[PDB]
Amino acid sequence: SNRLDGKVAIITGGTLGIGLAIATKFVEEGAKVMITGRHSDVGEKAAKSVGTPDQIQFFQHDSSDEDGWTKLFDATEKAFGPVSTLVNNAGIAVNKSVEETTTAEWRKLLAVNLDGVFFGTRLGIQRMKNKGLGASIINMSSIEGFVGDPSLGAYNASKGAVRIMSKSAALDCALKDYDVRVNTVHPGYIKTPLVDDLPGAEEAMSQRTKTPMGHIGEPNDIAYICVYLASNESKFATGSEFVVDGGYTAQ
Amino acid sequence: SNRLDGKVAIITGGTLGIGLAIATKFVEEGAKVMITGRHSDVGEKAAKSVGTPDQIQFFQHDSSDEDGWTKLFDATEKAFGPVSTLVNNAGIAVNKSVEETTTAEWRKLLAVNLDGVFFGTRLGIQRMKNKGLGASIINMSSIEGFVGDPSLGAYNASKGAVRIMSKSAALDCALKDYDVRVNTVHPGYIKTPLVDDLPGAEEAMSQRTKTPMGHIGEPNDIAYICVYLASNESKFATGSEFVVDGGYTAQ
Amino acid sequence: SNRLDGKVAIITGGTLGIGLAIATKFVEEGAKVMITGRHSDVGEKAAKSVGTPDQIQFFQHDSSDEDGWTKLFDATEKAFGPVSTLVNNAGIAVNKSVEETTTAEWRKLLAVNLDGVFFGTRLGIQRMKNKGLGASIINMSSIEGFVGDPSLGAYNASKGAVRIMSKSAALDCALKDYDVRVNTVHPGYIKTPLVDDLPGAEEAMSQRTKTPMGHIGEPNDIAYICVYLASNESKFATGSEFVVDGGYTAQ
Amino acid sequence: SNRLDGKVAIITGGTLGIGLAIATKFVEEGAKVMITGRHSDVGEKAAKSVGTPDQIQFFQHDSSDEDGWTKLFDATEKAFGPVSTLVNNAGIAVNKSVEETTTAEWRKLLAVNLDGVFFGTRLGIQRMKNKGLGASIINMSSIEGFVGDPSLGAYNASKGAVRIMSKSAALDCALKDYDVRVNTVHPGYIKTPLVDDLPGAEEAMSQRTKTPMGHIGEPNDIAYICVYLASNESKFATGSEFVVDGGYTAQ
Ligand SMILES: NC(=O)c1ccc[n+]([C@@H]2O[C@H](COP(=O)([O-])OP(=O)(O)OC[C@H]3O[C@@H](n4cnc5c(N)ncnc54)[C@H](OP(=O)(O)O)[C@@H]3O)[C@@H](O)[C@H]2O)c1
Ligand SMILES: NC(=O)c1ccc[n+]([C@@H]2O[C@H](COP(=O)([O-])OP(=O)(O)OC[C@H]3O[C@@H](n4cnc5c(N)ncnc54)[C@H](OP(=O)(O)O)[C@@H]3O)[C@@H](O)[C@H]2O)c1
Ligand SMILES: NC(=O)c1ccc[n+]([C@@H]2O[C@H](COP(=O)([O-])OP(=O)(O)OC[C@H]3O[C@@H](n4cnc5c(N)ncnc54)[C@H](OP(=O)(O)O)[C@@H]3O)[C@@H](O)[C@H]2O)c1
Ligand SMILES: NC(=O)c1ccc[n+]([C@@H]2O[C@H](COP(=O)([O-])OP(=O)(O)OC[C@H]3O[C@@H](n4cnc5c(N)ncnc54)[C@H](OP(=O)(O)O)[C@@H]3O)[C@@H](O)[C@H]2O)c1
Ligand SMILES: CC(=O)c1ccccc1
Ligand SMILES: CC(=O)c1ccccc1
Ligand SMILES: CC(=O)c1ccccc1
Ligand SMILES: CC(=O)c1ccccc1
Ligand SMILES: [Mg+2]
Ligand SMILES: [Mg+2]
Repeated sequence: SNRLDGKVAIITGGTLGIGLAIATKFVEEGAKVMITGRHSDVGEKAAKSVGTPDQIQFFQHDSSDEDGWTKLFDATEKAFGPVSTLVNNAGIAVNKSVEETTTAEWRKLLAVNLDGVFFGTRLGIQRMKNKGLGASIINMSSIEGFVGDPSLGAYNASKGAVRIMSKSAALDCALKDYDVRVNTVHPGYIKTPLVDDLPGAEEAMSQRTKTPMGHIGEPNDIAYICVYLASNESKFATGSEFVVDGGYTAQ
Repeated sequence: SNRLDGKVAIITGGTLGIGLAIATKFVEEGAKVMITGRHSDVGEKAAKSVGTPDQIQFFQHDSSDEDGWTKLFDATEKAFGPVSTLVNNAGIAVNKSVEETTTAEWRKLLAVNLDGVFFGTRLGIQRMKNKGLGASIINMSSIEGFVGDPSLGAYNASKGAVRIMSKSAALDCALKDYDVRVNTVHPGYIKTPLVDDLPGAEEAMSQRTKTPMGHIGEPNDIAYICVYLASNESKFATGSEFVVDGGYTAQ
Repeated sequence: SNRLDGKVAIITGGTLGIGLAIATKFVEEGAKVMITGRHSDVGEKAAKSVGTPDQIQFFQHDSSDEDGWTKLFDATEKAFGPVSTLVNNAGIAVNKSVEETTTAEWRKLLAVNLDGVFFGTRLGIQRMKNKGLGASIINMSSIEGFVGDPSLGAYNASKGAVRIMSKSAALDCALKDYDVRVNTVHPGYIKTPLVDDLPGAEEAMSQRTKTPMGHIGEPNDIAYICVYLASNESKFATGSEFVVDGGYTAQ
Repeated sequence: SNRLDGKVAIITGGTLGIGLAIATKFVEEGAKVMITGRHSDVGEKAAKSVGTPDQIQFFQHDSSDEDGWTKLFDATEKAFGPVSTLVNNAGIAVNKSVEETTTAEWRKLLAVNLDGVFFGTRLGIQRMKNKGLGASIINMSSIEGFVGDPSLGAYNASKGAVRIMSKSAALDCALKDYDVRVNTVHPGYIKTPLVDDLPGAEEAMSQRTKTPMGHIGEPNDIAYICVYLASNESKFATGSEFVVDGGYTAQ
């Protein structure tokens, strides 16, 4: 209760799964939220499922769309006032090794997972700095930003990039007294409707050689660390990686 | 409010500084707390300053005292019921390089910072496992568990040890379905009365080449990440390192 | 002497600085080498300065040029036989924070430092696998793949990407018994003619708060770790990061 | 050939396995070597198997024996002249979780793996500094200094300690211009006669979920990285971790 009072958050890919849970908990803690997603059908439903338009709205946007980022920030401020909090959560995966990744696949994934995060972080710093907002940028950077996976080559590239680019941004903001923190969150495997739609995926993810807890997480596991990072409770945390993975990376 | 309802926590070195702030926020969130420290004068005052004996008590103990750990767990359970949460926060520092560390200094520091954490973690697992408590062991492992400092040789050894020993414990608990999580917290420099008593220390800690934010933290910065880790909000986090350092390790 | 007997290496950006030193030591250890660079004037001079055409040749290529990679591998094999070793060393830097990076700057840097490394790694795996060559791909991934720098935002992104993408590739090659290893090398600051051309740069790099050794490295420092990684001496090393930085990242 | 000309090395636990291979390659590269071990029977045989007494000798010593360290350095200097190189390789393992580790087991393992490395590093700095030797201390710090293992609790503690204590020492030596480098080497699983004596161990170590290469290493894999680190080739490497693990930590 009240942990995000006054905050105004953008959550990319906020209409499903992890992003939707982050949105839900943000609203519960007093934030106003603009969620984005590619599909209006899904997105309007999602916003209404969380709260009323005075609490949460949807904005249709592909995070790779540089011009759309400007429109997104403007729409959010029009609805809720100046943005304090950005969660760069939108992302896609290609299930290919580096060897077998086509250049089109490479470019498509990087456009969302790397360029999109860059566009959001860059614009967020510019729009959120020097306003006394306790501003916070939270970049979703995966266990695949720490360890490789033989069949996630491009995804690994994107997540390693987000991990270290976020430190750069954190440092510049800190050094310049911008009142903007930047941190990364690194989920392990999380149960969502999309995982449920892939037969055997959860079971394979839950083997002890993968996730030592013997089961996978759930979207609220990621929501709660994001509440901490968005809140003023984490005012001394910047440039750091927050891993919530069931032990995946500990072995 | 209510984030630690029902929890029963031991916080070593809980009478001062970081430990005291962790205790204060734990009580505010509904936990019952036993704080430890070496000095009864300080410790009884500290407990009363936070709350009444039904909320928080003091137990005099040096964390290097193996036999005392058993007495501490027994006293805490007698007061509050079964322990769910342990914060291994007690620690000391020697301001010597490896080269200049005497063997007595080495042994003294390791007894508190390494043996003490081992004793607490080992006993905590045994006493807290398999009780449906949502048990959590939080080990204080420092930015000096990630980077070296030329004048903190023994301290660095102890903090690196705690960092990786905690992963071992996390994994065993996960694999055995013990319902015990183990994580480490890594503060950067934090302002306390002890720092205030060392002329020039805060200023040197606050130079941008040390802490990019240009100032040091405060005890509640560490309290809030500990609330998260003690709570069931972090039920999928185990074997991980949580850094709150003002950017120190990001550069 | 003889540590790279029989090896055939491509070194991108091999006409200057670090790349040139890697080429020089590779030839001294018995490898045949194709160096690349953008400028024929510089590149032909460089090759001849190291050895004769039976030892080392130049191929003009921008590592962002996907089609040129195919031509480079074909030219190298025509000259020297099947390629065993690839050093993805070509890279550029933009001296901008994330906030101040233009999209053109972002795309330009990623094209060389990320796409180029992807193109080389992908093609290298395909061309070098399953030939009994003891093949090795060495990706230059910087101290800026571990820590952020407030004025190297895009560079940090690229180096973090290379760091983790290389692990993916390493794992797939290992799991598939391809006889290809992939590792990253992370130089700290190294003295080159280009550094000498920036007044004050070496001095600033040599301050103890930057490089604890109080001076910067020299190109052969990076050459020697690359000899190790190219050689069969390192046949059990894959997916790892090799840092040669004067202590930069240790504090 | 000649890569360690003039060097004088102490290798603890040099009579078997990894240590013996390091000794063998050191002698081949021109170093004079004193190997240590607990058992004279084994140690004298081992030294003679590598070379003549003008190249390599044995000194009986338990690395936990603080007073014996002084005698070891004196004996080595008497035989070969001033010591330039120390490899802290002696170590033991206890196959217990943190939960199940007895205090006696804890103390025994730490005495060898942590105190012994401290004693050697401390004395090495004192004896090797400021002599123009290109001195190098190489501390064996394991993949178990990066990741936990549920049944290696005390071992993990010791290896994490060595990892970060070595950075402290590296930094102090660098900052004080001591001409001493300190680095850590982190083997994955390596085939030795002792591994061969444990039925099924190699096979379990070689499963892809453990070592992605599908086989384990051999002692010379660790010898060759130690040659690099002992040599002047690595004069800009200090405070760093060198992992040779078949991909174990990359996933
Ligand atoms: N859940 C897991 O099993 C798991 C495990 C490891 C890492 N992760 C990472 O964690 C992040 C969040 O996961 P999730 O569960 O929310 O994802 P999800 O349930 O798998 O659904 C995919 C998400 O990606 C977003 N997205 C993809 N392309 C987009 C685009 N062009 N523009 C805007 N949004 C786009 C979608 O946003 P919209 O629905 O709003 O259109 C959607 O929410 C992901 O980026 C993923 O890489 C997830
Ligand atoms: N605050 C900082 O500037 C800073 C920076 C980096 C890391 N840290 C680490 O964070 C941890 C918490 O810091 P802090 O601010 O609470 O410490 P502090 O204000 O500096 O005071 C020292 C603390 O160490 C505890 N302690 C030392 N020996 C003990 C023993 N034998 N038995 C029980 N307790 C013992 C004391 O416990 P009692 O008072 O209860 O007797 C006391 O709370 C420390 O372990 C420290 O290593 C602190
Ligand atoms: N030296 C340092 O101070 C330092 C410090 C940290 C990291 N690094 C990294 O280490 C790597 C090697 O450094 P260095 O000293 O060799 O570089 P350098 O002396 O600074 O010269 C720049 C190099 O980048 C290469 N390059 C840039 N764009 C290229 C392109 N489009 N196609 C082919 N080559 C291109 C050039 O190759 P050609 O000359 O052949 O055209 C040239 O060798 C660099 O990638 C750099 O990011 C260097
Ligand atoms: N080989 C592996 O499967 C493996 C895997 C991961 C990590 N490691 C680590 O790598 C290091 C080297 O392995 P290794 O193969 O040489 O060991 P090993 O073949 O398993 O034999 C044990 C070694 O430990 C040394 N040792 C134990 N206690 C000692 C003491 N009190 N004083 C002096 N030496 C002592 C012995 O030295 P002496 O024989 O001279 O008496 C012996 O060489 C070890 O410390 C180990 O922790 C090994
Ligand atoms: C971990 C991850 O990003 C992923 C993506 C698609 C399918 C399975 C896993
Ligand atoms: C960082 C730390 O532990 C310390 C301890 C004593 C004095 C100054 C710093
Ligand atoms: C470290 C690095 O890449 C760099 C590049 C250009 C100028 C100064 C440093
Ligand atoms: C990895 C390691 O140290 C070990 C020790 C004893 C038995 C098996 C493994
Ligand atoms: Mg792993
Ligand atoms: Mg640093």
